[PDB]
Formats: sequence, structure tokens, C-alpha cells
Amino acid sequence: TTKIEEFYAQFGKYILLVPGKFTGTVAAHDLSTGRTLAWLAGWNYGDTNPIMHHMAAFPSPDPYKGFEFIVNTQGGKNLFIYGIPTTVKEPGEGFNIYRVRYDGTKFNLVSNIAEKTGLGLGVHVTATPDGKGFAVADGQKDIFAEFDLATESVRTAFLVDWKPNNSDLKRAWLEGGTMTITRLKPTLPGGKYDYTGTKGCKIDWELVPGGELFLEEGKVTGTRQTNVVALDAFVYDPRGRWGALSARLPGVAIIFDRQDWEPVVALVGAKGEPSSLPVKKVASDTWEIKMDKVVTPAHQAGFSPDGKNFLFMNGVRQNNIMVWDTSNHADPTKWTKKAVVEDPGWRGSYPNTFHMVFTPDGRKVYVTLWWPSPTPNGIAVVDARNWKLLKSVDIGPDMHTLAITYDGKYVVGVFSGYQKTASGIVIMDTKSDEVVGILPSVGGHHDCVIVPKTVEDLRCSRCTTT
Amino acid sequence: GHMARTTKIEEFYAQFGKYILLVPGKFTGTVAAHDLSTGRTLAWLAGWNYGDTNPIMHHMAAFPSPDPYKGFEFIVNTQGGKNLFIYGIPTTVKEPGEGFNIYRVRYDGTKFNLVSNIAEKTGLGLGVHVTATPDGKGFAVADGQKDIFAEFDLATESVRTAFLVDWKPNNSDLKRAWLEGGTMTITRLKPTLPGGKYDYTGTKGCKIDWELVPGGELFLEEGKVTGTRQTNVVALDAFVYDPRGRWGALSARLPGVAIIFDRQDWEPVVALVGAKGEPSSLPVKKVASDTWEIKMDKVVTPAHQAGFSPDGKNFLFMNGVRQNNIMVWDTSNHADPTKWTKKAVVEDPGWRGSYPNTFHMVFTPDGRKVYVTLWWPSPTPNGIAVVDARNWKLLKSVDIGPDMHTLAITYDGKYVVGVFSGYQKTASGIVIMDTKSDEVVGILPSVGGHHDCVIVPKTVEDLRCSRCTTT
Ligand SMILES: N#C[Se-]
Ligand SMILES: [Cu+2]
Ligand SMILES: [Cu+2]
Ligand SMILES: [Cu+2]
Ligand SMILES: [Cu+2]
Ligand SMILES: [Cu+2]
Ligand SMILES: [Cu+2]
Ligand SMILES: [Cu+2]
Ligand code: NA
Ligand SMILES: [Se]
Repeated sequence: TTKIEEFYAQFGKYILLVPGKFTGTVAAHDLSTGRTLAWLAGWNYGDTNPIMHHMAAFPSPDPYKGFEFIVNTQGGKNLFIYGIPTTVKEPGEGFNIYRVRYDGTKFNLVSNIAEKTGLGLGVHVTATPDGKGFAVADGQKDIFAEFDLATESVRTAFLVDWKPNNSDLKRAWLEGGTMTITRLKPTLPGGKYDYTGTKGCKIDWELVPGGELFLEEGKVTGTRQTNVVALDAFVYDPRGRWGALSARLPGVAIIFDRQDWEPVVALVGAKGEPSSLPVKKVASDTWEIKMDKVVTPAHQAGFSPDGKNFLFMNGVRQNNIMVWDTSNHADPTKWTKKAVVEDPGWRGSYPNTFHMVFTPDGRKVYVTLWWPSPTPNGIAVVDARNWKLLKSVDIGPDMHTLAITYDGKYVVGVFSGYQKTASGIVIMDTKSDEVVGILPSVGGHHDCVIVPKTVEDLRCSRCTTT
Repeated sequence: GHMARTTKIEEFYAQFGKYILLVPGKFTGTVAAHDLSTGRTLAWLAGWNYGDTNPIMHHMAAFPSPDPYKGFEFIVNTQGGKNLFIYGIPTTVKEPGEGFNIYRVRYDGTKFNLVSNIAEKTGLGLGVHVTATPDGKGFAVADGQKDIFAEFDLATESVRTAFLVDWKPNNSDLKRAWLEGGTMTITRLKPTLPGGKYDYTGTKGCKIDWELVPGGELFLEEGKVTGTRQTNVVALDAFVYDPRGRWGALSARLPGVAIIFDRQDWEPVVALVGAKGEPSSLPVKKVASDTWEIKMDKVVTPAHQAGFSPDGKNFLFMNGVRQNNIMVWDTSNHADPTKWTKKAVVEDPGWRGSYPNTFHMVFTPDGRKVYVTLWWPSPTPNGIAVVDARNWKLLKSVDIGPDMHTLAITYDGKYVVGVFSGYQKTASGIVIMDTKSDEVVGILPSVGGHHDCVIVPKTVEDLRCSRCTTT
């Protein structure tokens, strides 16, 4: 009695790319036909702990004929944080960064940029606005780098360290401290860094949502637990020049000048705190930020497509969407707080607002509402002119990332079952803000992207927000 | 006017009723259950998370559950060793994991739980077809590198019987080792290790270093498959069950024979010979208390997929490559399989080349139609043949996509659900066909290399058209 053709025909020709987290795979699906075009399983290549984590794809003149993307993995004890009763004793080290190319037929594993450069980074991957480079951060090592895609080389890498005012773990961020940013230099032959695999870790796994409390309460193992800032992502100003490096635990977004590779200002997420803190150069490769206190952690961070707003989602101790007027492209030290999105139903850690996507016209922003089991996770729909919550919709357990078709007609999200229960791809019509359907997905995905065609598409892909 | 309005998927899924589709992923290393009523994947498990470093998740069968949404159980097995190297994935792994695990998995209404590894306990590492017994209380696994099969008790996870099958070729030259006939020996095995354990863990016992891939039976003849006992292979595939009980048929790809076993005294009783123009059957000769022989003057063609119809009165065996057809026997004589005779053969002019191979199947519960996949190597689209299972006449053939494997059917008979698998590298999907109109109603995405799929049954009557009666 009913065929699926009319459901798929509504979407136009877009390709959804997903990593699978504990499944270990990456896959591209054709939204016009329902077919999985291609997939790749990391363990087939001898990666024994292929926790396929974050990714971003580059503009392709015709994604159907071919496209390329970066996907990274985590490793070590990250295998142990989702309650899977595995007896594995010595997990694969992980922290790979894979370049993958779809050739119209299959995926090709082109290179391991982590092996090539020495930097093993496991958290967010983002494409630069020109589609010619990409960044990866890691929140266990607190390093990030920007890479040149053509030469697979490091343009810059930085370490970020916390020196707490109070050495007591419970009080290590609340009572403030000094954040030190160091521009790194390779230490090994051939210009290679020494951070492959688990090397450089301050803590033995990435913090989960609300994890900051777990860290403070001594539930996370590691050799440098009070020196962690939990770098998350380096998201890009669509107008060029600037990138914002999110630091979860101090709740700061450090803005970098990508032309001379120095930090220029620190935005402070918490409501009631100043717009920003100055960055002080104290040696030729070293800068500091002094914080008397840290009111709350923050996590999701991103620019609107026009680059004139920057968002940072405060979580745990405060719970809201902080908005800065970044319309002055010349000078980020003048970026200032302009609005905060709040709701009576949003307090403390959950929901955690931890991924977003804007409409291409910048009218609305869709934001994930994450909770631990068993509260239903969903999508919040925010008016992004007036900065007000419009609507919330329940989807399924453990909601992760949101992408948008480049015509702005459909949001496409993924939920991931905490790596063990229900999972799926969800598609929401941006006119009605109603779910039109869910497709099956064998994935624990913490990411998803729609393969972009132009640099303009990146403005609402994995470049400007995570 | 092509984009006049939004469409919701609800009506599409509502038509299927409450059925749960399970799939293994071959090179993806996963198993997953999908709720056809909502589109949601209820749960999945990735073998590598548990320390299985070569989880080639190959075949599975599920047991009847009074409410699959609240819980069910299934068996899925794996291959291992150099099987990782045979689908053109350019991995540089040097020493792949041993594999050949047989995992018992239970869905608890929320997640899958790995309950046990039957292969570790019994010492039988077997990596080809898994089939549920008709009572839903046991299962069989066969392996086509080691040429062994066993039936297991589910409750005790113990081995009820295991047999080796070996080939002694009349002509010792690989190229003619089957064509010119030979003797097949069937041996009832006895465990050799303490704890009543067999000595066939991992790759141990393999005659060839990797499986004969779909369509690839004759690669061994051509010198393309390495191994220590190359010309002694029969490539056992499946033990499929008579739904009337007592009998099971053991398929042996390279001799193109199905050996009928009596499950009540564990002895083979007759060998059905697949090839068109050859006799319906050959006798089995007992030559020692634990040993039987079948003698063949020639082997005309290999064969692969096999099954009984739901009523048990027809048995099908698919000849492939040197002939592509569906061979059908009249099995209506439940008392004596030595009287089972060929009664029809489905052929088609479009099937005269090397490919397509008539491949996996599923019958309608009422027995009136059987659906049979049509396999080809890249790049020809694979499809589904709709066969009239009363007159034994091809009715229709529909193109689906690359590397089509198994078919399942909702148990009210209304939809066939199949999987295609991209040769572990290109397009993959779940395909759903309406059995009233025999049209494809849609494809859903699938991250899978699946060579199997089942819909979780509620009763032993449902097993008559699940992974029990046919592959
Ligand atoms: N039997 C198989 Se693919
Ligand atoms: Cu993040
Ligand atoms: Cu996420
Ligand atoms: Cu994540
Ligand atoms: Cu139109
Ligand atoms: Cu088979
Ligand atoms: Cu198959
Ligand atoms: Cu197979
Ligand atoms: Na190491
Ligand atoms: Se995430």
C-alpha cells in the first residue's frame, strides 16, 4: 500500500555522513534514495579501538561523484565509559585522524594525519571556511591544531593548561586560576610532534555532559586532573580571520587570530560575568588569562552564518545560551554580550545544549537538548533574531548533532542510544518544526554532516558550530 | 509541482505491522535490530568492543519470543583469519584475529546482552550458516572451510552432534578434483579435549585459508584459494530443517549435494544430487560405526542455497555457475527420504551465463510463492526473482542493487524484507517488497555487509519461513 519515494523526494539531493562511535564505522547515506552509498569499518584496517568520533567534510562540486572528509577516533579508556560490560584489559590507543575520500563507488582511506604529523587529537574536527584546512581539538590532552589539507601539515598547534588557585580538586575551577596558552613546536625528526596515541593525556577519558562535576568529585582518573581545561572545539568565524577555541571547564572561548597565530581575547560564558578577559603575552610563545573564579562550565560554541553573533552554551552551574555581538569583524576585543536564552525548564546540567545548527538565512538556530537516561532527549528551536526559545520537541535517547540541508528546508539529527539502546536519524521540516521521520541507524554517532557543495554551505556545516 | 508539500514517513512504516528486523554486518563487525513500525534501531552491538579483533559477523537465527519488543534471543557467528582479506578492502593487517565465534545474544527490551560464546565452551569454531531447529530449542551451525557441522542444545549450550565431511577426488589435479567425481566420507566426531570439548577453536581445522565467497565456488579449482587440504574440500554451507521434524538437510557446495540426516538417531540417510540431468539422489553407505560414504562418478555443477517449503513437501537446492537454476524435490513422503525425487526445475534463458546465481530464498507462509535473490558480481544490479511455488515457473524479476543477499518475510505474509551489501565497500540497504503486488515499496539505509537477516519470530509456526527451513 505505501511507497517511500514521496518521503525521500521531498529532500532533494543531499548526502548524510555519520561516524558510529562504538560501532567503529563511517557511512554516507543518500537522502534521495534511502541507500547507504558507502561505509568503512576502522577495525578492518587494524585500528583495534576505532571509536569514530567527530568529522567534517569539504566542499565538493558534485558530492555524488566524490567528496572528502576528516574523521577522528578516541582510544584507551574511552572504551569504558558507556557501561558496555567488556573484559578488554588493554584497549587500542586510538587518537587517529583519518582522511577519507568517496570516489563515487566506495570510501578510500587516504591517510592517517595523526601518524603523519604526530598529533593524536580525539575531540571536535572542523573544516576552515575556505574548505582548504581543518582543526582538531582534544579535551584530555588540551591541545588543538589547524592543518593544511593539501599538504597534510600542521599550520599551528597549542597546549592550554590550568593552574588552579585552590589545589583542592573540588575547588580547582570554582576558585579560579591561570590559564596558560603555549604555541607548540615539534620535538621529533621531520617536524613531527610527540603526541600520538595516549601520549599527553591529563585525564584518562573525555568528560561526559555535566562531567565537570565528576572531575571535581574525583570520579575521573588521570595524572593531571587539576590542570585540565577540557578543550572542545576550534570553531570558525565564517568571515575569516578568527577562530574560537572552547575550553569546557573554565567556561571560556579563546579567540585566535589565524593570520599571526596568537590568542587575542577570552570570551567568558557565564551570565553576570564580563563579556571577555584580556590575554597577556608573557613569553614569545606563551600567553595567560587570569580568572578570579569560574562561575560555570560551558560547552557548545559557534557563529551564526553571517558571523555577527557568537553563541556559547553555559551548562551545569548555569544553563543557558550566551550570545555576543561579534559584528565588528576588525577587532574581537570589542565583542560583547548582547542576549541570553533562558527557560524555566533549563537548570543545572540537564538538559545540556551541546550541539546546534543555524538556518542558512540565520533566522533560527536548532539546539540539541541532551539528558542522561531515561529522560527523552530532543531539539529546541530558537529564534535567532530575538534570542527567544520557540519550541522543544522530544526525539529519542541520547540526542547528538544537527545538520541542515543547504536549502534550509530540513534539519537532520542523530541519536545514539548511549551506545547500547535506540539509535536513529531524525529529519525535521524547518517550516513546521515537526519531525517528518526517523530512519534506522546502526550508529552511536556524536557527529553528522551533510556533504557541502560550496564554501557558503560550510557556514551551516561543521565549521562554524559543532 | 514536484515539491508541493512535506511528507511524513508514518504511513510507510504503519503498513508493515509490529515486526523487528535483525541483521549482522559482515565487515562492519556489528549486529542490530530495527523496529519496522517506527524506523528506529532498537539496539546494536559491535563485536570489537568486547575484544573480538576480527568480528566478521556472518550468519544468525532468532528463537520464538512471545513478545519480541520485550525480549528475544538469537545466535550470530563470525568468521576469522584470512577471511578479512577477501573482499578487496586494502587493509595492511598482517595477523588477523582468529575469529570463528558463536555468540548468544539476548535483547532485553532496551539493549543487547552478550550472554555467551558457544564456540569457546564447546571448542567448535564454525563460521557459516546458523539455523534454528523447528521447535526453537536448538540450532545448527556449519562451516565451509573446515567442512564440519553441529547441532546444539540452546538450554545447555551443549553439542548434540558434530560431523566432518571430507572429499577424496578421483582426479588429484585441482582443476578436475570435483568434475571427475570422488567419494564423500561423513564422520560422526567425538570431542577430544577435557570438558567434552572439541578441538576446532579459531582457524583450527581449516582445509582452505578463507571461505569460498558468494559466486566463487569454482575459485578453488582455479588455484585462487590457498589451503593445506584444497582438493578435500566440500564447502559445507547449511543444515536446513524439515519443518515437519526428524530430518535436516546438509548442503555441500562443491559436490552439489544435500545430505539428509535423521536427527533422531544422528545418521545420514540419503544424498540428494542438485544438478539438472543427474539422478534425484545417491545412496549413503555405512562403512564403520561412525562413518558413511557417498560415491560420485562426476560433479556437474556446484550448488549453494537450500530450503524446505513451509509445509515440508518441497525441497529446493540452487545449482550455480555451471548451471543456474532452482532444483525442486517432492519431499511429501515424511517417512522415508530415500523416496524423495526431483519434481521440477526452474530455469530462465536470462540465467544461461555464469551469473546470475539463484541465491537465498523465502517462501510465503501459505507456500504459494517463493522469492529468490539473483546474485551477480560487480557491476551488474542484483535482484529478486518471484517464483510460483505451485507450478514452479518464474513470475517476475526485479532489479534492487549491488550484492543482494538474504530475504525474510513478515509472518502475516505481507512483506518480504531483504538486504544488499555493496561487496563490503559500495551501496548497501534494506529493501522491502509488497507480496500482493510484488513491487518494491522502499529502501532504508543500512550500515552493513549483511549476508543474513531475520525477522524475530513469535512462534514455531513462524520459523517455517525464517532461518530454520531455508538459507
Ligand atoms: N550463504 C551465504 Se552468503
Ligand atoms: Cu563538544
Ligand atoms: Cu554529541
Ligand atoms: Cu562525543
Ligand atoms: Cu515542482
Ligand atoms: Cu550459504
Ligand atoms: Cu548471502
Ligand atoms: Cu556469506
Ligand atoms: Na603507547
Ligand atoms: Se559529543
